[PDB]
This record gives sequence, C-alpha cells and structure tokens, in this order.
Amino acid sequence: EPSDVFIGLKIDQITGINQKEENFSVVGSLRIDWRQPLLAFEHAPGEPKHRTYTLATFLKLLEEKQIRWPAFTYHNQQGAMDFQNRLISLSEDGTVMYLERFTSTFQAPAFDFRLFPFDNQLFFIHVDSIFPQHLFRFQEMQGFSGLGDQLGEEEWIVTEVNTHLTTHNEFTKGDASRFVLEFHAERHLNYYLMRILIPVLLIITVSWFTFFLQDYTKRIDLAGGNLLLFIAFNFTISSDLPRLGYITLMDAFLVGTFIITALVVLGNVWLRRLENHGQALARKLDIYAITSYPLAYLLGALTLWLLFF
Amino acid sequence: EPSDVFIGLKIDQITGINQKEENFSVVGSLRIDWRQPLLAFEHAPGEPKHRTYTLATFLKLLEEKQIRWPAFTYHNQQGAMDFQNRLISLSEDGTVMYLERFTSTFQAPAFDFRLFPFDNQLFFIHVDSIFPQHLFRFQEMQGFSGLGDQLGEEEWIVTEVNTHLTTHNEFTKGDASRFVLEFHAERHLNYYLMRILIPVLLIITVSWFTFFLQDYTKRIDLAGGNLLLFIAFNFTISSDLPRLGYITLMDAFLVGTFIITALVVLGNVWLRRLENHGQALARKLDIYAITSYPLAYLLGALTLWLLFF
Amino acid sequence: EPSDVFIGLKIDQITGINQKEENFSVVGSLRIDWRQPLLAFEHAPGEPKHRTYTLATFLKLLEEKQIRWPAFTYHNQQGAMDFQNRLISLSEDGTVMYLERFTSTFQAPAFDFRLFPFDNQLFFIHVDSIFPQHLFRFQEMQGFSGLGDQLGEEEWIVTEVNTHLTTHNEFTKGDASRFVLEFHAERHLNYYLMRILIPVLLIITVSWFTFFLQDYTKRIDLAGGNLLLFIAFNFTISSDLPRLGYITLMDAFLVGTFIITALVVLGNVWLRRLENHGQALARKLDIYAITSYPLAYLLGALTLWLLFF
Amino acid sequence: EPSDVFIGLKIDQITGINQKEENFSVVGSLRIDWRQPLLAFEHAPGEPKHRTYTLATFLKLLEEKQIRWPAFTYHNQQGAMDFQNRLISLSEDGTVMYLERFTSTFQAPAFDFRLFPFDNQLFFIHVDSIFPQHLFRFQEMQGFSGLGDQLGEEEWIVTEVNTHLTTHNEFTKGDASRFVLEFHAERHLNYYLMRILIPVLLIITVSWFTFFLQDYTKRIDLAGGNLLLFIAFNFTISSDLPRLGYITLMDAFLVGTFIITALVVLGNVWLRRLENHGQALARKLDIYAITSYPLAYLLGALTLWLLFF
Amino acid sequence: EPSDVFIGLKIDQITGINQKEENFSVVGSLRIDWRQPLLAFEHAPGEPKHRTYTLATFLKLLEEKQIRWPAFTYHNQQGAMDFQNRLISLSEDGTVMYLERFTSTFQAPAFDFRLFPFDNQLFFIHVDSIFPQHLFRFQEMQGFSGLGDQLGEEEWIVTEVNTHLTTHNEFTKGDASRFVLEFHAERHLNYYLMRILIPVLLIITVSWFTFFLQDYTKRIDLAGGNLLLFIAFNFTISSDLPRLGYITLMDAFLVGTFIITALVVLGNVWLRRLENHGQALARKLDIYAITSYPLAYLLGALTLWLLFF
Ligand SMILES: CCCCCCCCCO[C@@H]1O[C@H](CO)[C@@H](O)[C@H](O)[C@H]1O
Ligand SMILES: CCCCCCCCCO[C@@H]1O[C@H](CO)[C@@H](O)[C@H](O)[C@H]1O
Ligand SMILES: CCCCCCCCCO[C@@H]1O[C@H](CO)[C@@H](O)[C@H](O)[C@H]1O
Ligand SMILES: CCCCCCCCCO[C@@H]1O[C@H](CO)[C@@H](O)[C@H](O)[C@H]1O
Ligand SMILES: CCCCCCCCCO[C@@H]1O[C@H](CO)[C@@H](O)[C@H](O)[C@H]1O
Repeated sequence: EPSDVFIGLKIDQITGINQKEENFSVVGSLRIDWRQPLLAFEHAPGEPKHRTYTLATFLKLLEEKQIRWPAFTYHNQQGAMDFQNRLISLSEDGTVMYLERFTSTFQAPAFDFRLFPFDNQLFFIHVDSIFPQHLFRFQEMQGFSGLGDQLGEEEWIVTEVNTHLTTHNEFTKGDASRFVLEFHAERHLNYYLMRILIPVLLIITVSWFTFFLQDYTKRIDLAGGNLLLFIAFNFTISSDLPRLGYITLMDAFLVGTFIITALVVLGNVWLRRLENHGQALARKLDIYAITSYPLAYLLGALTLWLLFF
Repeated sequence: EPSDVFIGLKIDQITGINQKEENFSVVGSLRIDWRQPLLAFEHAPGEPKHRTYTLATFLKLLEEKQIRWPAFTYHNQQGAMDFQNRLISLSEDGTVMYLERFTSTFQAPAFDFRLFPFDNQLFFIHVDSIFPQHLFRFQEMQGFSGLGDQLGEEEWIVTEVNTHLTTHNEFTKGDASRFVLEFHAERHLNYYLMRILIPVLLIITVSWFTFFLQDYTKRIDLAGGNLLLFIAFNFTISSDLPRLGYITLMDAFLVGTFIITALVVLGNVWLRRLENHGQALARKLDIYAITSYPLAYLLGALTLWLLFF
Repeated sequence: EPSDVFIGLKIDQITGINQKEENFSVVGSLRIDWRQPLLAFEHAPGEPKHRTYTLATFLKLLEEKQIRWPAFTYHNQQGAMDFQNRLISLSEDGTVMYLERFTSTFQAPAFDFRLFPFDNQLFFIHVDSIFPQHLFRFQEMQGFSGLGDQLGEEEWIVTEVNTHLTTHNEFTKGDASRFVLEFHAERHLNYYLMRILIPVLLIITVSWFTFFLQDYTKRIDLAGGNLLLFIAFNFTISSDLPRLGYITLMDAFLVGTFIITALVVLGNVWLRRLENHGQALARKLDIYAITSYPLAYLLGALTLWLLFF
Repeated sequence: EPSDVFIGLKIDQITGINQKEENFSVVGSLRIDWRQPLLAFEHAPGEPKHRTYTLATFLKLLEEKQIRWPAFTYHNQQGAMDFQNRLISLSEDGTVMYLERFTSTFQAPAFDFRLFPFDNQLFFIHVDSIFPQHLFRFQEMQGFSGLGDQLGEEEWIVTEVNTHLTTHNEFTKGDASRFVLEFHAERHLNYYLMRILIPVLLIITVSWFTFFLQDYTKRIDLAGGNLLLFIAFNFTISSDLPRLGYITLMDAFLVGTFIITALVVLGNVWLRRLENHGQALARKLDIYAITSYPLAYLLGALTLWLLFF
Repeated sequence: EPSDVFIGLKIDQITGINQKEENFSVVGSLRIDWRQPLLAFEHAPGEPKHRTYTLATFLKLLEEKQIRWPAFTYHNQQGAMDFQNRLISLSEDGTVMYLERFTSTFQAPAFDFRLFPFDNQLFFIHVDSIFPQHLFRFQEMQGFSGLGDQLGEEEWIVTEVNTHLTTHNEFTKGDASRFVLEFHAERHLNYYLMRILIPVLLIITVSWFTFFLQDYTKRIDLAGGNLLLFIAFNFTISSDLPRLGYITLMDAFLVGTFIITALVVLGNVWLRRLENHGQALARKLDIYAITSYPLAYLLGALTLWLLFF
C-alpha cells in the first residue's frame, strides 16, 4: 500500500520578482510529516521519546534500515537553494517530522506582459515526488501552507494564495504526486504613473502651450525633439521587460506617441507649405494647427483603449 | 523542565544597506552558552577539563548520546550565510560554549521611505528557537550583544541598539523563544545636498538670472529645457528606491518642480500673448514675469513643507 | 566486454541565453540506466527488491566492492553546476538507476552572428565518458531525452531537438563515448522591430518631411544631428553582442545609415554652394535635394540586401 | 603555560580595491608553526618523519587526542573565503606546519576620502586568536609575511608594508592575541588627470575663447550649458565614492566650478543690463566681461587650495 | 630520492578575458601521473588490476598508508575553482592517474595596455608543488597539455601556446617545482574600427563639409559640440580599461582630438577677430580656415604615429 507524505510549504519572504528574467525569489519553510512504522523504536525510562537528527545522519540511518524515503524535487527551482535548517524529529511511533528552511529562485513561466503595467501574474512552487503514487502519496499538511505576513515586496501586491495536489509523469511511466503552492500578484502603478505617465503627459501638454506663440518653425523643432524623447522613453521601458515576441499595452502606447508626433511634424510642415502657397489665411490655418494637436492625441488614446479594452 | 539557552549576537560590520532590495548585510558573531548535564564528563588528573569540538563532530556526539540541541533559525536571513567559525567548547560540567562567525544578508521589512531622504529606519536580526518554550528558553547572554566600533557604514549613522526576547509560533502551536537585536539608523544628507538639492537650486536660480535679459522666447525655451532636466533627475532618484506603491518626500519635491516649470512655460506663453494683444505695457508685463518665477517656487516649497510637516 | 550505459538528458528550463558571453543556462535532469551484475543482491521475503541510495554512500559501496562506475563529464559545462537531486535506485538484478537534477551554464561555441538579428543558432550539451569504449559504451536511453514544455524562454524559439552518440579522445588514445543533446533556436524579431527598425525609420522619414520647408541650413543641421543619433544606436547594438572580429548584418545596416547621412550633409552643402555660385535655379536645385534623400536610402537598402542575400 | 603560535601572512595578489564598498580583495597564504608535544610520534626505520594531513582528518585527530588547536578568525574578513589549500605537516617532534591559501574580501574601515584623489589609504588584515593569551600567544613567523611581487593592482601603488602583534578582547574578558598585516597605498592620478581635470579645463578654456567674439547672449548660453556639463561631471564623480557624510577635495572642486559658472551667468546678465541702460562704453564693459572669467576661476582655485592645504 | 610527478594541463574553453580586472577565465582539465610503489597492491585472478577512487577516499587511503601526496597550488588562481571531476585510477604498480576538470579565473598580471587596441598579451597558468624538489619533481606529461579547438573566444585570437617547467620558492627555502602553461593572444580590431574609429572620423569629416557654407559662428558652435562628443568618447574608452597609471595609444588619440578641436575653436575665433579688424580679405581668410582644419588633424595623426611607432 502507498504511505501518505504530508507536504506543507510556507513562503516567509519574497526577496524579489525579476520580470526581465521571469523568475521570483523566496525564503521558505518546507514541512513534512511521514509515518514509517519501520522507524519506530523502544525507549528506556528517562531516554527521550523523540530522537532529533541532522538530515545527513537520518538518511544514513534510512540506508542502514534499508528504508526508502519520499525523495522529492522542487520542479520549477532555478540555481542554488541556500539552506538554513534541515532537521528531522523521529517519534517512538515512527513519525518523521522534517523542516527545510531555504532561500531559492523559482521559474515564473506564467508571465503575460500583454496588459503591462496593468497586469496580474501567477507565481507557483511545484514540489514533486520522485517515486510514483503506488509507493508514496502527497497529502496536504493542514494549517501550515501559505504566505507570511512580512513578505517584504513593495511593487507587487499578493491578491490570493492556493494549495492543491496533482499528478506528474517526469521520471516515471505511472502518475507521481505533485504539491502546488500558487499565488497571484498585481502591480503597484505608482512608479509608472510618476516616472512614465506624468512626464509623457507633461511633455505633450507644455509642448502644446507653445502653439499659442504662433511660430511654425518652432513647432516643427519642438515636435522633432519630442519624438526623440519618446524614442528615449521607449528604451527606458524595453529595459524592464524581456525581449518579448509580442506587443505590450506599454509598447502600443509608445508607438502611438511616435505616430502622433510623426503626424504633428507632417501636419505643421504641410500647414507651413500652405502659408507659403497663398494674413487672415495665415491666422485661419493657425486654428487648424492648434486644434489638430489635442485631437490627434485624443484620437490615439481612443484607439489603444479600444484595441486593449 | 526547560533548559536556559544564552543567546548573544554582536554585529562587527555593516557591509552595506541595500535600500532598493530592502535588506542589509552584516559580519556578526553569535555566541551561545547552554548547560546540558547529560554532556558532562569525568577526566583524569592532567587530562583537559575543556573539550574543543568542530560543530560537525559535536552534533555527531549529541546524536550518539541521544541529546536534543537548541536548533535555531535566523528568521529574517536571506540567501547564503558564509561562515568563518563554528566552534564548541564543552566543560566537564556540560556547559556548551558556541561561537558562530558569519557574513549574511537580512531582510529589512521595516523600510518606510515616506520622508526620504530625511528618514530614520529600523533594522533587526531575529534568532528563533525551532523547539518551543517547554523544552528550551532563550535568555540574554549578558555583556556581549550589540554593534561593534568599526561597522564601516558611511551613509548611515546608527542612533541606538536594543536587545529583547519574545515568542514566535512559526513551526509549533505552543510559543517558542525569539532573540531580537534591533538598531535604528538615520541618513547622512551630504550626498543629497551635493548631488540633488544644490544642482536643482542652481538650475532654478541661474535660469532666473536670464529673465533680466528681457527675451520672452528665450525664457520659454529655458523653462522647457529645465522641465526635461527635472524629468532626468526624476529617473536618477527612482533608481535609488524600490518601485514603491506610495509617494516619497523626494517624489513630491520633483513633481513640484515639474508643476512649477509647466506653469512657468504657461505663464510666459500667456504674457507673450498679452504683449501681442495690445512699450510701457511691455515693460510693465515684464515685472510680472520676473517676479512670478521666484514666487511660484517659493509657493511650491511652502506647499510640500506643509503637506509633509 | 564493454557495459552499456544508458544516457538520457532532458532540459526542463532555459533560464537564459547570454549572447554577449556565448553561453546558455538550463535546468535539466540526467538519467542513467546501467546493469552491473556484481552489484546484484539477494533479499529475504519482506526486505525490499530495490535499494535506494544517496550518491555519496552508493559511490562508497562501489569503492568497497572494487567496482568502476561510468565516470562522465559535461564537456561544454561552465562554472558551477548547482545540484537538486543525485539519487540511485539499485535493483536485485544490479540495474543502477541514476537521476541527476541540476542548474548549469554551458558553452555555446556555435554562435554565428553574421545574419543577426535574422540568425538561427545551434546549442548543445556534451556528456562524455571518461573511460574508453572498450570498458563503457553510451547508449540512448529511449523515451526521456529532449526539451520540456515550459522552457520559459521569450526571445528565442526552439526550431528542433536532436540526440546522437559520437566518439571523443579527450583523456584517452582510444575512442570514448559522447552523448549529444542538440537544439536549434531562432530569434523573435519583435524587440528589434519596435526598438531599432521603427525608431531609425521614423527619424529618417520625419527628417525628410522638413525638406519641404525649403531651408538648406536647417537640413544640414538636421542630417548632422541624425548622424549623432545613429552613432548612439551603434553603441546600443554593440552592447548586445561580443566584440566580434566580423561584420554583422546589423553592423552593415548602421554603417549604411552613417554613409548615407554623411552624403546627405555633403550633398546639401554642395547644393547650397551651387545656389551661392549662380530663383528658378533655386527652386530647380531644391527638387534634387528633396528627391536625393529617398533615393540615397533606397540605394543603400539595395546595397546591403544584395551584400547579405 | 601558553604555547607560541607562529603566524605568517603573505598577500600574493590584490584582486582589487573597491572604494565604493570600502573593502579590498586579496589572494593570500597563511602559514602557522605550532609545537604541540602531545602530537609527537615515534617512527620505524623507513616510515616517514613527517606526517601529511588534510585539515579535516588532522582536526579529527586532535579531537581524538583531546587536544585544543589555536582556533583563529580573520577579524576584518567579509563574505566567503574561497580556499585553495589547507594542508598540515606534522613532524616527529609535534611541530604542526599549516598552510592556508585563500581568496577573500576584507573590510577597509580606514578609508579617508577627505583629500581624494590625492589620498593615501591604510589597508590591513586582522588575524585573531579565539582563545586568550594564557592558552596561546601569537608570535611573528619570521621571513614569510608581507606582499608579493605580482600584486596586479594598477590604480593603487603600495608605499609600505608592516607586521605587528596586539591584543583584542572580542570573545574573552582577558586579552587575546591578534596578528596585523598593514599596508599603505596611494593613488595613480593619471585617470583623474585624463578623464576629469583635462576635460573640465578644456571646457573652461575653449569657452573663454568665444568671449573674443563679442556676443553677450552667446556667452550667457555658453555658461548655462557649461553649468549642466559640470552637474553631469558631479554625478560621474559621485559614482566612484560611497555616499559620504563629509566633503571631498573633488566635491569642493566641482561645487567651485558651479559657483563660478553661476556668477559668470550673473555677471554677463548684469553687463548686458548695463549696456542696455546707457559704443566706447560697450567696448569698455566688454573688457570687464573678458577679464572677469579668468580671474573668477583663478580666485576659486586659490580658495580650495587654501581650504584644503 | 625525488619522485617524478607528470603534470598535464589543457584549456578547453576561454569563458572570457576581463581586461578591466586583468584576469581571464577558463574551463580546463588537469592530468597527473605519479608512480608511488608504496600504493602498489596484490590482486587475485579475476579481481581488478585498476582501482577507481573518488579523491576524498583516495586521500583518506594515503593518510592511512602514511604516504605524502604531491600537494600542488594554481599559483595565479583567483576566487572559487568550480570542479566537475576529481577522479583517481590506481594501478597494481602504484601508478596514480588523476584528472581534475574545473572552471576558474586566473590573474593576468602581464597586461600591457601601452599599444591598446593594437596590443598583444601574455596569459599563463602556474601549477606549483607545495613540497620542494628533493621530495617531488614536476615533469611534462607528454601529448596532453595545450589549448582546445572550441575555446569560444571571439575578441581575442591565440597566436601561440607553450609549456615549460621552472622553480619557485613560495613556501620553502629550497627550490620547488612549477609547471607553466603560457599563451599569447592579440585583439580583433573590428569592434574598435566600427564603434570608435569610423564614428570619430565621420564626425571630423562631415564637420569639415560645413566649412564650405562660409558661416564663422556656425563653425565655432560645431567645433565646440565636437569637443563635447570626444569628451564623451573619452569616457566610453576609459570604461574598457583599468584606471592605469600610464598613457594608452587610445588615450593619446583622444587627447589628440581634444587638442586639435580646442585649436580649431581658437583659430576660428582668431580668424573672425581678423575679419572684424580690417570682402576679398574675408574670402582670403576663409581659405585658411578651410585648409587649417585638415592640416591640423593630419599633423596630429603624424604626431601620435611617430610618438608610438
Ligand atoms: C521639451 C518640451 C518643452 C516644451 C516647451 C517649449 C520650450 C523649449 C523646450 O526645449 C526644447 O525642446 C525641444 C524638444 O525636446 C528640443 O528639440 C530643443 O532643442 C529644446 O531647446
Ligand atoms: C539650463 C540651466 C542653465 C540656465 C542658464 C541660461 C543659459 C542657457 C543654458 O542652456 C539651456 O539649456 C536648456 C536645457 O537643455 C535648454 O532648453 C535651453 O534652450 C538652453 O538655453
Ligand atoms: C530629430 C529628427 C526630427 C525631425 C523633425 C525636425 C525638427 C527638428 C528636430 O530636432 C533636431 O534634433 C537633432 C538632435 O541631434 C539636432 O542636431 C538638430 O539640430 C535638431 O533640429
Ligand atoms: C560647450 C563647450 C565648448 C565651447 C566652445 C564654443 C562653441 C559652442 C559649443 O556649443 C555649446 O554646447 C552647449 C551644450 O550643453 C550648449 O548649451 C551651448 O549653448 C553651446 O554654445
Ligand atoms: C555633429 C557633426 C555633424 C556635422 C554636420 C553639421 C550639421 C549640424 C549637426 O548638429 C551639431 O551638433 C553639434 C554637437 O552637439 C553642435 O555643437 C552643433 O552646433 C550642431 O549644429
């Protein structure tokens, strides 16, 4: 018959979410409860009812006793897992109580940047049994699993946490146990508002103020320089994300400001060309130039907002 | 009954405070005194009264003797703890004297940037007993704990150090011992004064000098370029901090310079529009333009200083 | 006679491809099946038919039994290989079943940037037997080897995966077994289109719009500044690649924009010099200046497209 | 009575001095000679007179023989100490000969940037005995300690090396031995001359050349832009140093160029305002403007040179 | 008498050459052949003639047998040496066959940047015997040592490889064996040509084209801005190299462009001052201004080329 292995995983800290590399890093405690009757022992009066072991000698004890332990893997782990504690407490009964305190990076393959920076992402940790379900079956260790109260993450905000069990077929032909700790997190928009939206909007608004000066040459030079500023913001954004094969809401927004600014240069070159090809006309054309600018940006804003919502 | 475990923690060095990642790094010595009568030994005349052990063989001796050691965790530790010394001295009595010299990063979840750069922060180290208070009770090892005299931190200045004991319920249902080393540190303002305040103030003051040249076009071009410079300083500041969900005193200060500069462009466009819509007037309007500038910045400065103090 | 060693390698994750350093990083599982009759054992009823060992004690068992294991090396590995699992399952028969879960960087020496960013690259992992083919022969472990379904790579797209066996002569004079896991990957052009092509094309197109303003001085200043922008893009590109000894398609493209922009400055200086050396002429010369610009870029485009295709 | 422990430390390489983090990194060999009569042995003819041990088994031999070794700590060490060799050679006499080859970062808390880049710094390595002077006394191992002949440091130049012994009271109430390897190093000014002094001086000198063009507006625009360039150099310098709480000679130098440039803008605005408020006057005022510039920078240079020397 | 230790070192990969830190990184295989008659063993018919050992148990076997192994150090190694394989094969004879597969950084103290980027550098690996020549003598293991055929280095190109033996006196008074693997490598100029020479030459050439426009003010503004561009290229170069105490050919080249550009500003200010102090003169002076520019750069080019060749 298969022995129940009680898996518990608790994330104490989120040391960071690296969206460029699509991974996240946590400080966590893994807890396992497993009754192996073969490991049971008799004790004399005064001798302890609970034997405490360093994982190293406990595994050496299992090999001696010819017992198979529920060998597991953190399926989505990346790099080195720095350990803090790897402790076993064995009861007279044969109940193994294991605690694994670690710091580790995990793959975040659920990353969908299509609505960035208004995106919500899924992060998970996969704990797999190397041995199949006929030998060991993972069960949910009750009242332990989840996320702590001092995670230390400032940009992201965890919306919900879930735990479930599923099968995997990584090394075996038959199904094998898999414990899942899943969490959803959305972004704090403050950075994007302060460093990207407000500056881009200011550049556009204060640039429009200068149309009231009535100098066509100055306008063309202003829109030309604005175009270079947006090209620069385009690089600022690209540095936050991986070199995706798809368009972001942010990408569409920047490409949008390029297209409008390109057309502002085109329009004002065209209006100056009309002045040159024929006083009351001059001031009549000026009205189009001044009212074109806000209408072009308001038309662009309605285009993205429709294309993404 | 529970055995007293004497915890002592001394921070020799502050290898750095990383405010972007909200963690800090220290070189520290952990000292433990624990009397276990079961570990007592008899010695012959001339044979040593104190046995010195490498942690590895000492733990192997405890497992042999079926003794439970006060297994502890640095609760707020992050990543790898690089060890220098892990030495045990066991007296004839059974008094275990442990020394743990390490370099490690620790989570700084008490980070409040709301008044940055005039902020004071709390940094702590949590040492938790894995076993509950019925088995082991942490006591304060007197005359050891604290912070050294060559911490090597240049930006920060430690205001006070404290040590206290508390309970935690991390792995157990019953209360478990927790030793706390807390320290408060405030910032040296010299960097911010030299690299941010003085430059921003100079750009504003020397830009005002040019108003006395009496060219409205040149003023609009000056404020426009100044706006771009502040957008650039805005990115310089954002790189020091995490992508917070809240507004900083620094953030308010930069958004403030944007708003005033935006209004300077607006005002000077408006004053040039007034000149155009009707000599003594010209020079009368000029007085408003020249006196507007200092009043706008002095009004902005009074707004933030009120909003934050 | 030589014993068959069954090699299986599966890449679960592509943690990244670093083209500047010409290496790649993976999370992978190595699986080995090897029958050693000497390791066979007899068991009593109830005693397990499969013995599970930590690599450490299994190798200690081989040394004891004076047995030689199929010592292997990942020939193209770089730096530290962080291990997750190193587990042995030994059957009554003497069939050793080994699993090696690791994270590691590997040399990518097949990097050909000649057609970058339209390039396709070869990535491989070499598993070599230290002992020659007369002792051990590598065989392909069927139904395991390949690449997973959640690799997590966003810029690159895997076109095909292959496994084959070959000989090597690294440490021996006689041939020795080598297992190869090869994969081809092409690039997602979206980043290059959004951040390099569209901006460069916009700068060129909107700059041409201003020729219709009919100011020769303004044109020379525009082309001069455009040249500096391309010099800046030239540095942006150079940061993505190693300091190659050969010319890239991208390199040719940027050198191309330099040459045309240099000639635009030369041509417009020449046309202004013609105006100065002799009204209907002025406007006749203007036609050449305006039609020169698109023809020069269309001539350049045809030159690279011919030189590379 | 106390046993003499002979400490020898030789720095083979200076892998770098990181002034921003106030630490330095070395490749070094630690050598210890210690006679423990208890470790003495008898040998048969043909059997070796010197027993060679890996530190691991030598410490296991000491624990067996119940001997206390002179446990030491590198007091100012930071992070991980990567070891190359840890070898023991035990003579028939009981003379332990230990060699420790390592790569490690050490705290440089003696960093005084007040006269940077004309600064001289003190770097040291502290080797402390964990046990007090009544048990073990550190002595200077003659003819070994110092700094090698291929250190590999290019910016810094070692002026002198010293070795001495002192007491410490880190873990004990009674004095404990401390071995000190100290070295002084001064900086090669070439980088600062080529990248900071020459450019700043050129910008100032070639900007003065344009005063001979006799355009007041052009001068104000030139000094304004120069001010921005110095603000940029100010950030270039700040990146080399920690965020100190004190003013550097370099800091004073840059603040100096700001103040003079601010006054150049002020003066030329004032002189243009004098022209406007009343031909031979014009050309008379021009002389003040042209001779002001060199006198202002020569007055600034005399101010810093007095304030720091 | 002394026992011959056969050293073989083969570099499989050059993971990089870091010229800023003056070190290089390799993947290499170290091979040792050493006959120790004391390690010889007798075997029964059918029992193996070759015993295979993990370094750990082989060293434990040497300590047991009271044998001294040829303890060695990679003298110029830096940081951690990540190992792949550490395997021993012991023949009936007592012939120890050792293989050490590693990834490691090594000090490159032979770095001479005086002719950069036209420089050729020496890179080496030093393998030293800890024990002197009376105990162990290093010999060249024939047909193994050298550099592989898939080094993966793109900027550098290996000109020649050499192996030799020498003495050292690092830990001993008497001479001790040292094995040396040396290689010379020169640089691929393509990066410097594409990113530094072509842009600098273009800026100079296209700037000269505008002299034919005949505007003295525009020329002074052009040379002024060019000076700032070169100051920027000066920082781009400085980032590639350490903060050397000597002048590079590249450094001389950039300082050269500063001096000429400074003189171009000086000359054109002077020529405009001559126009102002006295039509056919105007156009006569113009010839000097236009022909000065190419002569000044051609004179500068001949100065460096003479000073360095
Ligand atoms: C920058 C947006 C500010 C709008 C208000 C108009 C004042 C002028 C701002 O400066 C100008 O900005 C252009 C575009 O960025 C540059 O081409 C130009 O060289 C620079 O002098
Ligand atoms: C900018 C702070 C210094 C103010 C002193 C006045 C002299 C001119 C300085 O150059 C100015 O730089 C801005 C930013 O690039 C441009 O927008 C502006 O058109 C330009 O005139
Ligand atoms: C940038 C191309 C945009 C084309 C639209 C025409 C308006 C002017 C854009 O500003 C230009 O920016 C360059 C930046 O280097 C300067 O050198 C150049 O003198 C300036 O005129
Ligand atoms: C700038 C140092 C070299 C001085 C030599 C005189 C020629 C003009 C150089 O161009 C200057 O470039 C600055 C860039 O910031 C502008 O602000 C300023 O208005 C402009 O005149
Ligand atoms: C840049 C070299 C190109 C040569 C061809 C002349 C066209 C004008 C290019 O813009 C120039 O950029 C310089 C650097 O910022 C400024 O100093 C200068 O006043 C400005 O006119």
